[PDB]
Amino acid sequence: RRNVKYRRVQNYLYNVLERPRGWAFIYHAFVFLLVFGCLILSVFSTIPEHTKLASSCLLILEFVMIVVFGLEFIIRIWSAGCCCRYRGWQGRLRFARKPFCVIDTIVLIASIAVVSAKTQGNIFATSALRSLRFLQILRMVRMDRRGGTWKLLGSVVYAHSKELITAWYIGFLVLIFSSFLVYLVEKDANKEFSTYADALWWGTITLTTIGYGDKTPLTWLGRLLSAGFALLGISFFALPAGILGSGFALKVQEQHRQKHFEKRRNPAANLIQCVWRSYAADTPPLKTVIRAIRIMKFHVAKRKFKETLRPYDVKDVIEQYSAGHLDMLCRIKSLQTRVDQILG
Amino acid sequence: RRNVKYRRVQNYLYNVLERPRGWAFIYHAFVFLLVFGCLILSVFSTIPEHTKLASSCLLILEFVMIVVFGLEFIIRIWSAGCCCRYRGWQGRLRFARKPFCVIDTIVLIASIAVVSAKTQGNIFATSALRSLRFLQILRMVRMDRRGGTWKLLGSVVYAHSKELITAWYIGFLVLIFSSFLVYLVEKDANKEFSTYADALWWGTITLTTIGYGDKTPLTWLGRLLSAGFALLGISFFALPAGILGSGFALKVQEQHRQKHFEKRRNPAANLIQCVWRSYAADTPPLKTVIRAIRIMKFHVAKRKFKETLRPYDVKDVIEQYSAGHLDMLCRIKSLQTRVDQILG
Amino acid sequence: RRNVKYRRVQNYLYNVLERPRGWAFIYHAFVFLLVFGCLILSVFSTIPEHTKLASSCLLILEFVMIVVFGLEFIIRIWSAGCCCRYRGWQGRLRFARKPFCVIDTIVLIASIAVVSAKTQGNIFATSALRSLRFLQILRMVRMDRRGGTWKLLGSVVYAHSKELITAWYIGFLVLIFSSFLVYLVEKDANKEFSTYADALWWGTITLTTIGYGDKTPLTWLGRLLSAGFALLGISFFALPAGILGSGFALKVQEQHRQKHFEKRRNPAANLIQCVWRSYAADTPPLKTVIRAIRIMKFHVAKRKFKETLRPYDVKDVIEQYSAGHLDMLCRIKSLQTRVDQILG
Amino acid sequence: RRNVKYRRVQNYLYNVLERPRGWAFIYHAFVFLLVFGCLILSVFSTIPEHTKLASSCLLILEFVMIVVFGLEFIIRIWSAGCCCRYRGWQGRLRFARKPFCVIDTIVLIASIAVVSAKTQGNIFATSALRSLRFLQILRMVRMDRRGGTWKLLGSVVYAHSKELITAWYIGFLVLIFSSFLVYLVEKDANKEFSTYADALWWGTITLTTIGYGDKTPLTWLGRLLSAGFALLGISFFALPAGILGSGFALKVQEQHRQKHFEKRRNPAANLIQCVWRSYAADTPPLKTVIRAIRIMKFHVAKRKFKETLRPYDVKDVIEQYSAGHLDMLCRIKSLQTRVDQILG
Amino acid sequence: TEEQIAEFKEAFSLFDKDGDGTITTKELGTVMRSLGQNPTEAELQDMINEVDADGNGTIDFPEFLTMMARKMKDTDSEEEIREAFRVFDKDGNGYISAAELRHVMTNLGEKLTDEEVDEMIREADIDGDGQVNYEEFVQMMTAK
Amino acid sequence: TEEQIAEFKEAFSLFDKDGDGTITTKELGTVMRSLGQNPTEAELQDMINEVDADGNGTIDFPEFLTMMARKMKDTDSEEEIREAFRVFDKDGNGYISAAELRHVMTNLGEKLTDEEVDEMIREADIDGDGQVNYEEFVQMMTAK
Amino acid sequence: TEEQIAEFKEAFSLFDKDGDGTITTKELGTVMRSLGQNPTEAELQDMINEVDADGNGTIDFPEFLTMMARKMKDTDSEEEIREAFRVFDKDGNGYISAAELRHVMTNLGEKLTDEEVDEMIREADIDGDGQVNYEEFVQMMTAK
Amino acid sequence: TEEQIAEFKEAFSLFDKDGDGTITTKELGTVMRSLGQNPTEAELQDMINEVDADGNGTIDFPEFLTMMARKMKDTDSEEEIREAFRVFDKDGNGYISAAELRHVMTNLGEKLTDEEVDEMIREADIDGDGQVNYEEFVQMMTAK
Ligand SMILES: CCCCCCCC(=O)OC[C@H](COP(=O)(O)O[C@@H]1[C@H](O)[C@H](O)[C@@H](OP(=O)(O)O)[C@H](OP(=O)(O)O)[C@H]1O)OC(=O)CCCCCCC
Ligand SMILES: CCCCCCCC(=O)OC[C@H](COP(=O)(O)O[C@@H]1[C@H](O)[C@H](O)[C@@H](OP(=O)(O)O)[C@H](OP(=O)(O)O)[C@H]1O)OC(=O)CCCCCCC
Repeated sequence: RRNVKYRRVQNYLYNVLERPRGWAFIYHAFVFLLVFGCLILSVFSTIPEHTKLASSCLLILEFVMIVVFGLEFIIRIWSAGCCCRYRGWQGRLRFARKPFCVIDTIVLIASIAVVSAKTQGNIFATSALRSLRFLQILRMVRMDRRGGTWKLLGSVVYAHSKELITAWYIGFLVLIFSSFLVYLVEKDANKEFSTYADALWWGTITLTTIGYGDKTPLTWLGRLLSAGFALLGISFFALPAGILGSGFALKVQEQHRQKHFEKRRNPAANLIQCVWRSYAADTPPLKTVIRAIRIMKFHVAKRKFKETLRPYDVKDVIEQYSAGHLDMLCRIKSLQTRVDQILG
Repeated sequence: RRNVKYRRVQNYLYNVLERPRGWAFIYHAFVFLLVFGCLILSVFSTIPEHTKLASSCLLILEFVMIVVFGLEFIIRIWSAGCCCRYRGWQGRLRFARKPFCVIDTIVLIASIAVVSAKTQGNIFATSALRSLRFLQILRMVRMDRRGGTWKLLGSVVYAHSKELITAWYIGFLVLIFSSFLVYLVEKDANKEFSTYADALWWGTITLTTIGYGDKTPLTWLGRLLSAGFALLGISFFALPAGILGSGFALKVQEQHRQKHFEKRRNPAANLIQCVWRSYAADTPPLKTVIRAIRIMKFHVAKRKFKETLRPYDVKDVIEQYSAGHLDMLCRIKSLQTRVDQILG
Repeated sequence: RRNVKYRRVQNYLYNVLERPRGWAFIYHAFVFLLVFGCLILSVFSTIPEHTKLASSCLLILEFVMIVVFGLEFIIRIWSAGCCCRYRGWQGRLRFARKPFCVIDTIVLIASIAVVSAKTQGNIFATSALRSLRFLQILRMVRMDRRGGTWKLLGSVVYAHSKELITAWYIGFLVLIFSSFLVYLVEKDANKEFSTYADALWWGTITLTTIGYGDKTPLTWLGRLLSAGFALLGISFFALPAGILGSGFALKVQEQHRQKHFEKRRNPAANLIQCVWRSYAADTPPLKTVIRAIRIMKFHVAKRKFKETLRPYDVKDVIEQYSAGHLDMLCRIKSLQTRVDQILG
Repeated sequence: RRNVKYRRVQNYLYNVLERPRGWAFIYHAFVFLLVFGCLILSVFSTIPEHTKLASSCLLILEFVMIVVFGLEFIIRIWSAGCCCRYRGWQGRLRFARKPFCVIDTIVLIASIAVVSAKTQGNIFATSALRSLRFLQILRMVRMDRRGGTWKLLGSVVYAHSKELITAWYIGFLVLIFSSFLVYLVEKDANKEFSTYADALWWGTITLTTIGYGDKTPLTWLGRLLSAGFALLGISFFALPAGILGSGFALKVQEQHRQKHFEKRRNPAANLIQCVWRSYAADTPPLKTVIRAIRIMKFHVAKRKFKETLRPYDVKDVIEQYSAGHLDMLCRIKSLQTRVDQILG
Repeated sequence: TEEQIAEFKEAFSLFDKDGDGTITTKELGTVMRSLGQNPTEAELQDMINEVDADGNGTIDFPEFLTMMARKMKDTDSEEEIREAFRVFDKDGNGYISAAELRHVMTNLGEKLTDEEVDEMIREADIDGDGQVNYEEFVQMMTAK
Repeated sequence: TEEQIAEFKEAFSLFDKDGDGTITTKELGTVMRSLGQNPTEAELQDMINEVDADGNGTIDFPEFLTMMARKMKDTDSEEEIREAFRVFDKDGNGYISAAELRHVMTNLGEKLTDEEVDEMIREADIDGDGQVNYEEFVQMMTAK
Repeated sequence: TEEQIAEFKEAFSLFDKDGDGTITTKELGTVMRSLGQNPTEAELQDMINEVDADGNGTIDFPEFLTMMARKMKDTDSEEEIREAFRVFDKDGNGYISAAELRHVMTNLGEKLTDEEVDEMIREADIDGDGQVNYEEFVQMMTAK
Repeated sequence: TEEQIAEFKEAFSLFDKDGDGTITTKELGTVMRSLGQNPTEAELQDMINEVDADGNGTIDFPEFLTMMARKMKDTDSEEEIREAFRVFDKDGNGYISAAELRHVMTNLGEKLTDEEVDEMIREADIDGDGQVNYEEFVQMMTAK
């Protein structure tokens, strides 16, 4: 009872920490905000006109950081042990074996080292201090499970590889050609367009629409060519962003549609029921063979539980109603045969 | 008759004011244009080279503003009372209880205060005058019912949260990394890249494609790294806009499709007809129980009127024709059984 | 025969001129290129360092322009008269009644006037000459039939009005708020941010990503606020372009799908066949009433030819197979009834 | 056996070279990286402050380039001869007849010429050397088979031609109008807006969002007009990129859907089986006519193998189930007729 | 409310026909079919679910009494009725034509008998250029 | 127009077969089926709606007279016919081949009898490398 | 394991009913139908494929012995069971209500007999405000 | 080619069975059904269209002679065969397994008799770790 609730809440802590959902996301948003504030203060520490106050406030914020992350670290260890897979010393050690748990461990000891060096003032530590500060991004890095973001990006980039390559190829050709032409037109009148490398820098800055203004064509012919090629190249340089964004949005729409068409509920219940059957399994030989058949049912329902995980297709219902067609054919055949039997 | 038309037009005024549609939108476009003109003149009042004429014309425009909004305010109160829910003094008070009605009230009295202070010239009022001018945006703020716009934005942001976070994470990593590298390359040759915070400012300005030009890499290696990372980062910074725009467009397409598939007409008519039945309701006990059953029908048709509000799904017709399949199965079964009866 | 071919080619000329398709588009691309070259030379005439050669070449190009457009004008009149609706003097006059024909007429006489004034050198004409040059864009303006482009744009803008307004509202709020905050932070340290109007100019230039660089925040707090609000505002300012582009692309996809689902072929053939029936129409009273019925068939098939113009819907096939369901129901009912008759 | 493996590996080399897939793409990514490095070093050779080291390293990199491309060239010839179509001297000559093979040949001999001229130092060669360096892009140019990228781009541009033209027309009108208005407002106060051509340059730079800053409006009215027209024009200039990106993404989605609906497997197997039948073909006259009929089956299955290449359509299944309807109609008709026969 | 509860109990005993004290789908279906309705089993399930509040699936006497206690004329009911009328509105001007309403009541949803439809059309003022307000209708039929 | 109105009245009396003075779907269907047509009820509804202009659903004598008064040859009718011909055009050159037109008239839409099709093909000039203008057709069949 | 292999061989001989030494779809279907199951041919194919590892399509005695050798209680099996339970979880708190589980077992998937369902519900602690942990269930039914 | 044209004429007379000199869908269908094929009317239409080059819809003797004159072994035919084999290729290495090819020929498309399939499998070298090149197959079956 008491211990029961003890482990129940321990499990809830595990959920909020290692299984973000709902307000646990609010909790992790808060810790991300703290990490981001630490990073901003670390950056401001670079400025000499603010280095004194930046570092002064950064010392206290780093103290708060170490306290909160140590508390989260120990609570995470305990709650993870809750799950009966990381229970006990051996299970806690296994949880620590996680790459992100060890990463948290190292960043935490590093942070303590930062604080101690600050207290001391060691020049060697002082020099290392900024690199140590950089480690805090590791918190956000950890917040991404199994590199989800990365994978997602890669997926889309691979899905649209042909068109991304098309955009890159055409844009690169436009960049090279326009840069060369503007170089030729302005190699003499304009000093900033002295070397073709400078023209390439101008072309890259222009076509991306950054337009610093450090190099700008002056001769009217140069400005005309720059205008035309700038139109073409800005379009082609903006392409990849547009292609990737449209890919992301269409992917979301597909995910939504698949979610709506999710029919896995009933086969998943079949999997659960056959699991219960296999449990009930565990005439001696008849019982043993019945257990074997129940295990086979368990595996079959798992396969069904997996083929449901495969999203929906219209081709599926095309085959479904196609089965309807064969059905009606056979049906009418039988009907006519038996009615002929009647006539006889 | 006369009073009948009186309330009829009063209701039309309510429609044009609190229920924009068609030309009422033209009417509200006009008032928005007046608010925007007042805001532009208020801004121009800031410029000292034009402050005299700006304020001179702004006095008359503010006078016109107070007149027109007072007229709209009183007409709105009256027309709202038209609706039989805000009728009478109590109903007018209830309408004033609306948050936007009280907001209109306060902005209106504030505007009068602006005009009176202008007439007077109180220094304390004068200082407050600009803050008072700011309030006119409250008209546009009110024009958004229940924060519709906000909600819509939020919805899309929540729908694409995973990919927005992906874009933000990758772009932030690119920003940090590229800024650090350009800082390292140009920490000495370029003075504007003196402190890493300056490099971060340059990176933010570059990757967003703002490209002020205040800080630009000079060393050739710095320019090469800047070019490459600028390509990557401009793509990733442009992503969120593209993702949100594609989300908005796909949402519109979905809304359009759902509108076309709207089958709620017949169930809504069923709801109306059962409402009329329940009305007709209002053997004593038999009549009372018939009234009870008619109320049950009313609620059932309301539920049907709601489940129609749920848009269309292909899964729906999949189940529909699936019902067709079971139907045909049973049909053929019965047929064959009775034909066998014949044969017998 | 000879006259037959004469009118046949005259009709082909009409097709290439007033009915662009295939290579007629190549023809009109050429004339657009000539108009664009004339416009570019007219612009270069503005530059004083090139005014002499610009105007020298522009005189000959304008001569060629008048010649080619006069030839196209007369050929267009003749070919239009070909169509048997603009045949004869009255029909040519009717074709001239077209707004674009009269526009071509006026621009052509204006061009002659330009050439004559150039020859003369009248100061009053000279001053008017540039305005006269501007008229050549009227050719492109005419190339758009019934303002197609405009309408299309409007359509999309109306389709996505809610989300465009959302983007505009949020972006305007971000612009105002960020501009005010940066003004407050930099009202003193930075002179270019002296008046709030200057801050608004900076905000507009920043959030659009134009980033001229004329005004840039200097104070570090100003740069931090500028960075954050710039991220948000660049996203929201880029939204409308993304929304409109996605709307255009989705509209194209819808048009393509509708084109594929075009079932109007057979009903259009029905319309043609009933038209031929009505022709064959034209027992006296029996023949007259048969003619009446054939006219009714003609109108009915026209309505069918129109309801086919309505694109395809999945709801349509939903009702179609739904009719299949009622069919099967009735079928099985009849079957069972007659088999029961057999059993009897 | 030994020769068998010899040709087997020779074929694998052909696959990795002329048929990139999987890691062959990794191989070609490497060679593209080498080409790109050569191009970057060639560009850096332009800079005089780095010309010495740039050219020094570029000599060795060009040596490596010639070695690797000669090896790839000969291996490609041999592996292509593997395919039994380019086998033997005649087949190797035919493979060399390929436009890209001859292009590789010429670029390779050109590269040798570059190296020899470098060794010599001929002024005439030296002057030609940079143009010779440019040829290396021909490798990437070759990497595109049958101009795939180009075609793809063209396809989308043709698919969205109407809307691209709409965006271009509206944006051009906005550019001209806004440039003229800003010219009028700032023709006197601002010297950079002296000639309308300068205003056009400013408008092009602004609306594309390049925003160099070389020309910026100063007068407040000029800045107001610039702001408004800049909003409109930046949207319309960003349109084409958005339209093309959305077109690319929707095209990918269509390709994916068509791939999923690919039913060509069974008809392709039918084509293979009838090909085997025609093989088995090759009563004398009966055997000859059977061979004729088998060839007819081969052609029919090829047509079926082609009509499967036509992607899927919902209209297809609409007709499919429509056939289901006629089927059920006929079925029930027959049933009722024969049951009536029973009743009789 | 002794007369009211007595009437409610009389009705509940008429429907129950036994001492069970609860209403099942089958018994309710049979009673309603005694008048010649012929509803569906899903109709019975939905109707009984609309009444029950405990989830057991049977309408006990207290549940029927609670259902019949609440008055039909309610603010939420009035709003639902008004929006339902607005669904088939033209321009949202509060007025509907007699002909279109006749067509809607004769085709859409529960097709009513022409006698009742004519009675309701003649109940209110159908004059006025063929346009009749439905706000007045809403007021009258919610009067209980 | 006394002869014309007399003929129209004779036709209307032939169709009506009674003193009602209006045409219903059932009566029109029976009369047209007397010639062996066998149309659909929806066909009757659409045909009668095409004639009526008051919405009552029956063709009175004035409506039939008004329908038959307007001449078939009309500018809008001519434009509709021309665009319908253009629907099945190749390159929009105003000319169509005899074979494709034969196939269209034999398969698409109302399948006509081969006798009529051959009569119409031979009516106009079918020579000229197998291509015949349809503008000439349009002119002839709109002549009334 | 002599007793275990003897029992496995006894079961395999019961199923085979002949000296073939392999299990075919038809024979397995007949044996299982002898108990009144009436499965499908696709069911037989899937069941036999689940057992076979050589692709021949028949379960030989070694394949059956290997299949029955592995213990049901396995870590991967436990994870699959836990995630299957989580599929129908509310908030993912590890607890499920008795009523919803009853409904799921009575409607979704293989509809079990009420006797077995009541037995399993009473097997564990069903008290606690109507919420029962399924982790405890998972522990008990994986104990073999 | 007198013997070849004589054989072609003998075959054409066998198929025609009359002096018409052309092949219709019905006659071809009856002749092919005499061997027990039972094809479809659409099959007849497609088969005859594959032969005819004039569009009349009947195979005259010259058309059959032209069709049978061209040799089966052609470069375009070889390319089509090679790509068809590649359709069911793994990694595009030019080699296919015996088992997957057996399955494809037994299920996909025209299901052939096992005797013929075994004959063709044994015709070529099926050894080599279960992988057989299909380029060698392509060479042999295109030899005429
Ligand atoms: C960016 C700044 C912070 C953003 C935070 C703001 C973002 C935010 O907090 O979202 C909350 C809420 C999300 O719930 P929301 O109702 O929108 O989502 C519905 C719900 O998710 C269903 O589950 C979906 O069906 P499904 O089961 O999946 O299939 C259904 O999609 P569909 O089937 O109908 O198509 C969705 O409609 O949406 C808002 O109201 C935005 C208010 C914005 C107010 C605050 C705006 C800031
Ligand atoms: C931005 C500047 C101001 C913009 C104002 C311009 C915007 C503006 O005023 O739109 C007017 C009009 C809107 O009516 P529009 O015909 O386009 O819309 C149709 C109509 O809305 C139907 O109701 C829709 O079916 P549904 O029932 O919903 O299902 C149908 O969609 P779909 O089913 O077929 O797919 C729509 O086609 O469209 C224009 O002509 C643009 C002319 C532009 C001329 C003025 C251009 C400025």
